[PDB]
Amino acid sequence: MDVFMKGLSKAKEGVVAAAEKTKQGVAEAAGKTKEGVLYVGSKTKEGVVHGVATVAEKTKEQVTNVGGAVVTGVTAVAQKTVEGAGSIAAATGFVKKDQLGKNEEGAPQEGILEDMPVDPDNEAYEMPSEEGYQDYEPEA
Amino acid sequence: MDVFMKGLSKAKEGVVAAAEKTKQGVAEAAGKTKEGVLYVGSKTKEGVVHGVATVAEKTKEQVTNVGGAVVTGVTAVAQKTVEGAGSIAAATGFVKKDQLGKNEEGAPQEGILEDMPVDPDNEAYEMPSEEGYQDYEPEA
Amino acid sequence: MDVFMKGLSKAKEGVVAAAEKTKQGVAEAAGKTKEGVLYVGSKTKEGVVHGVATVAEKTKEQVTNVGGAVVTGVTAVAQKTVEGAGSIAAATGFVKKDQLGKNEEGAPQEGILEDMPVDPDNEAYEMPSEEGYQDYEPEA
Amino acid sequence: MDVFMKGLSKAKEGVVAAAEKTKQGVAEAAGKTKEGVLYVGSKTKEGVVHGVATVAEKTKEQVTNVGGAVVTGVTAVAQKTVEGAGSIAAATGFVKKDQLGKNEEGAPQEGILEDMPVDPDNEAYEMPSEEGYQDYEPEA
Amino acid sequence: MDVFMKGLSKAKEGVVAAAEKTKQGVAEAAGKTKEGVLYVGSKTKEGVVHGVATVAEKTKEQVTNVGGAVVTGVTAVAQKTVEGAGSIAAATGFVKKDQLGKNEEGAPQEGILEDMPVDPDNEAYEMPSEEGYQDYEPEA
Amino acid sequence: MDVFMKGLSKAKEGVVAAAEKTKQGVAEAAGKTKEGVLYVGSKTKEGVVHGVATVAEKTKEQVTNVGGAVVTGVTAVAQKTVEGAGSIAAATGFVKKDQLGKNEEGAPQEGILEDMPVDPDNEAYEMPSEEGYQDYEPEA
Amino acid sequence: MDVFMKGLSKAKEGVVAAAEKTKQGVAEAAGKTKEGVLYVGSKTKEGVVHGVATVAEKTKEQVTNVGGAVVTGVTAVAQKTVEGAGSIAAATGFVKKDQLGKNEEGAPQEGILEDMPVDPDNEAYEMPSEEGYQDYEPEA
Amino acid sequence: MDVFMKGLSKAKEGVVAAAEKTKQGVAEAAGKTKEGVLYVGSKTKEGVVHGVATVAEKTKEQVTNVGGAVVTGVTAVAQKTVEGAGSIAAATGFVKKDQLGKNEEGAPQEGILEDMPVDPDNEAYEMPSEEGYQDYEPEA
Amino acid sequence: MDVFMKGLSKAKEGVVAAAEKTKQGVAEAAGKTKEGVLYVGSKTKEGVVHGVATVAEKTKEQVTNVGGAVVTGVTAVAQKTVEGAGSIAAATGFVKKDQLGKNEEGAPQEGILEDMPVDPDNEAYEMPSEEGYQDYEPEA
Amino acid sequence: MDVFMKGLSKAKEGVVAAAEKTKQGVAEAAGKTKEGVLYVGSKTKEGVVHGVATVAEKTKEQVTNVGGAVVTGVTAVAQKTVEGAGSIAAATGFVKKDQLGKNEEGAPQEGILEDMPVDPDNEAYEMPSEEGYQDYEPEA
Repeated sequence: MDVFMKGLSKAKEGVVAAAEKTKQGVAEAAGKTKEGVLYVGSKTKEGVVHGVATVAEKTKEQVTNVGGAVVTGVTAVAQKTVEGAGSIAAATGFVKKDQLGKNEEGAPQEGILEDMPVDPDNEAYEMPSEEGYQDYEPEA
Repeated sequence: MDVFMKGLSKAKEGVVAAAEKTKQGVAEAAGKTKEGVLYVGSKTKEGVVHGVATVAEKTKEQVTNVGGAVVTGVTAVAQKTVEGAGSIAAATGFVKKDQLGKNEEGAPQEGILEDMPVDPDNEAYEMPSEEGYQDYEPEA
Repeated sequence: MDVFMKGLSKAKEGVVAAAEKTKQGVAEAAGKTKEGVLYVGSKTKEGVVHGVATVAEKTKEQVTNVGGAVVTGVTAVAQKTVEGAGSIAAATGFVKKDQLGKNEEGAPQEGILEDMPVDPDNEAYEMPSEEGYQDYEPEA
Repeated sequence: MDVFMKGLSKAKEGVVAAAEKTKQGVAEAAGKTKEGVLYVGSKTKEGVVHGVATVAEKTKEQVTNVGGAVVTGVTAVAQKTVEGAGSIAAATGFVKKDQLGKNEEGAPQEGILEDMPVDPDNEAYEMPSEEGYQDYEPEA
Repeated sequence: MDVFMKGLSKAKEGVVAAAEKTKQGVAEAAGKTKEGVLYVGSKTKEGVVHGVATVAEKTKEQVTNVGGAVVTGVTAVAQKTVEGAGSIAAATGFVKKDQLGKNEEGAPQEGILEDMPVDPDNEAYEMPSEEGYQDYEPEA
Repeated sequence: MDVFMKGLSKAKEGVVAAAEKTKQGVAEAAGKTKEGVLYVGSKTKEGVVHGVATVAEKTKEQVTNVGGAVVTGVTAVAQKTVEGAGSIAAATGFVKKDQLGKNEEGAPQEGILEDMPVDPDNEAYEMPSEEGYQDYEPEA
Repeated sequence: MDVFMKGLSKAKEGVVAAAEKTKQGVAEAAGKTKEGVLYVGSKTKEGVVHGVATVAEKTKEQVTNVGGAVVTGVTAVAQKTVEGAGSIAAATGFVKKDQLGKNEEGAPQEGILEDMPVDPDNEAYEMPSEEGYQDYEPEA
Repeated sequence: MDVFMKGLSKAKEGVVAAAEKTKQGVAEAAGKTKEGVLYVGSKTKEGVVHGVATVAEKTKEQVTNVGGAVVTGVTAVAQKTVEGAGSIAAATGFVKKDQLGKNEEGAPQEGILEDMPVDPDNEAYEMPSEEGYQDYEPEA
Repeated sequence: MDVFMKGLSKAKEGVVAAAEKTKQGVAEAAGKTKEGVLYVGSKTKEGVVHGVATVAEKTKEQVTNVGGAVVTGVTAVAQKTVEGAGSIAAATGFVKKDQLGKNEEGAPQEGILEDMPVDPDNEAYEMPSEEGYQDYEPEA
Repeated sequence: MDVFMKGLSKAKEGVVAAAEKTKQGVAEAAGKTKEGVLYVGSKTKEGVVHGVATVAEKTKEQVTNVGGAVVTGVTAVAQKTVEGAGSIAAATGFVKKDQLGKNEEGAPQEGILEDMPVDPDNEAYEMPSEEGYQDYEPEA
């Protein structure tokens, strides 16, 4: 009446007969309390920095002129390992300027012109004021 | 043979009641209380920074002119490992300028490259240096 | 060999035998109360920063002129690990103007004795005939 | 003839077990109260920042001119790990200006990652003929 | 002093010839009250920031001119981990000028627009393998 | 820290207390009252920020000109973890003008028929039903 | 006067119960009153912010000009975790200018058609210009 | 209706209502009064903000010009977790200029396959199943 | 003869403080409690930096002019391993300019003809026995 | 040769099996508690730097002029191994400038003045006639 018939062959279901039992493991003391690790009075530090700066009098910074970069005071960094092409780990004042362009120079093709005489003939010289037109009872 | 008198049965008498001959396993310890780990008086720190700056008088910053970048005071950073091409971990004042535009040339070909040679017979060719030493001192 | 008569002192013990009492144990015990971990007097810190700045007098910032970037005072950062191309972990004053670009140099920069040399593309040939008049201006 | 069937066992008035036979009768100290973990006097901190700034006199900010960016005062950040291409963890004053630029359609990187490089003896193929032992040598 | 030492409250305890040889009778002690975890005097903090700024005199902000961005005062942030391409965790003053308008490209030329279906080269639904014939792309 | 007045420690074996005697150790019971967890004197904080700013004199903000963005005063944020491409956790003054990326995804597919450039009136004659009858009277 | 607990037969008893009696012999505790958890002196806070700002004199805001965005005063936020592409957790002054396209998309037009009868509207209550037929249709 | 007759020994307490009973005065020695949890001296806060601002003199807001957005005073927010693409948790002054255009929310739809006809191939098998010709009797 | 010996004729050096302890004795046991590792009084540090700078009087910075870069004060960095082409681990003041080199002409600080101050000790070219070229020509 | 290789099954004397039993620990003590490693009084440091600078009087920095780079004070770095072509591990004051000849013209000596104040329209007609056809298939 079963929907599907089944048959045994190799009988692979648990030949090892594994079970929670130790052969002749019976004893007064078995499986003692394992001890992990003990740490007493130990100091561990990884990646730590501390900087202290004290200034009483004045620095006196009148006129300062620097082309590249300038760093004053105190700088501290804590690192272990670093990797990278063209990479920088610790750098005080970093400035890069480039402008090679095409590595070529050429004179200006333009800069040319031609004669353009307006040939002035008006002696009026603008002069908006004092109009030659004399109207009746001038508002001015 | 007879002198052996069997074994563990020499008495072959005594009493069976209240014999208490068997240990009955009165004392038996199994699966003791496992002990993990113990930590007493331990300090652990990872990635920590502390900076202190004190200024009494004045700095006196009249006129300051810097092209690139300038950093003053105190800077501190805590790191362990860093990776990245062109990457920067710690940099005080970072400025990169690469202006590119306006080109006089406009011909299809930027240049003809006159540097056809790939193995110059000059410069490197010049090898006036001698591998041998000026003075001779061979050991027989 | 009477030598010395008397000298009775058998009271003094010269052997351990078994004159020692044992302490009472826990007797029968199964599945003792497992002990996890114990922590007493322990300090743990990860990623912490503390900065203190005190200024009494004045800084005196009359005229300040900077092209790139400028950072003054105190800056502190706590980090452990960082990754990323072109990435920056700690940078005081970051300014980038324009950019060159990126090229994997797909074209063959170098070649080993090419039997049939060929330009990347285009490869436009030319022949002599007439030179362009656009050049010098020899009026007389 | 036993007058008393009970056997005058009035001495006993309690029964903990019947006939004794291989009866261990444990039921003693089983499943002790497991102890989790104990914490006494422990400090734990992750991702914490504290900054203090005190200014008495005046800064005196008359005229300030900066092209890129400028950050003054105190800046502090607490981080553990960071990842991202072109990403920035801590940056004081970030400014990027691009007058001329172009994107490679955001095409994927070649990532050749060659694992089979070729670099043998590379002996010079060319072999110009030279006078001496070879051919005829009447002059020498 | 009613017995001169070894008296008063001292009489006798335990020590029996044989009477009461049986201890109590039976003990259950099953399923002891399990103990979770105990916490006494412990401090835990995750993601916390505290900033204090005090200013007495005046700053004196007459004329200020900045192209990019400027941040003054105190800024503090508490973070543990961050991830994201082009993402920023902590940045004081962020300004990006991408702008628009590309005159470099100028008028179109190699547009090669998809024309109407003509002589289809995709006979098969799946696209052809890019690999065909090559072995001079690396050449170390 | 600056070391402790306690002195330099290199051993100082921990003090161990005698077990003395065990309090009974057997209550003779089943299903003892399980003990959850005990908390006495514990501080827990997650995501907290506190900022204090005090200004006496005046700032003196006459003329201020900034192209990008400017943030003055005090800013504090408490976070643990953050993720997102192009996302920003903490940024003081964020301004982005235009973007290099483009390539519009094209106009949405809805049809220009959605417009009504002719016969604005519609469904005016249509009114077979209104899915049930209901009263209405908008405020006026 | 508050009784902490009631003692049982504290005073010495003249006689003791006879163990011979079977009634009310012994009683083992079953199902003890389980103890949940105990909390005494504990502080818990999640997502809390507190900002205090005090200003005596005046700020003096005469003329202020900012292109992007500007935030002054005090800003504080409490968060734990955040996720989202292009999302922002804390940002003081956020402004993004896309300006997709440009003004007057249509190319210059000399108004090929002076008239423009589109999107009819009531001219009632409106008379920006004289509109109608030039015909006067004289009575006679 | 208006029942008043009482049943003799007929009435009986149900097990439904009897299921629920007060937990007090229970039987002693068995089923001790379980103890829930005890809380004494505990502070709990989740999502709380408090801001205080005091101004004596005047701000002096003569002429203010801002393109993007500007926020002055004090802003505080309390949050724990936030999620959403393009979402913002805390932002002071948010302005986006993009012709009120939409960025199209939601993930992209699958590519366009066929108009309607399908040609299953991954369904090929030793005994392909025929599709019912019923097709829900489509109008077609 | 003169040989001396003890009354007991003992041929062994005297010893004190047996210490004993660590006696395994005789008893059954299986799976002893394994012992991990023990750490008592140990200091471990990796990647740590500490800098302290104290200034009483003033620096006196009147006029400062630097072309490249200048760094004053104290700089300290902690690193283990670094790798990268063109990469820099620790650099105080980094500035690179690649726009247009000037005509920095300059003559060499050394350039003389090989006069050969010392020559082989040849008797033919060296005649210490005779001073000068004077020729002997005595009248007698 | 000799039919039936089998033979010499019976030993002349004694047994072939080893007297000693393999894999001991059959009982008594087996699997002793392995001991990891013990560390008492040990100091380990990797990558650590410490610099201290104290200045009483003044430095007296009147006029300072440096072409390349200058570093004053104290600089210390801790490293183990470094690799990279053209890479620098520790360098105080690094400045590199290009050195190209040319520069024949374009000197600042020449002044540039904008001509044609009226700025007349130029020839922007960059669309010359070019050969090309929609279809190409000569029938000849």
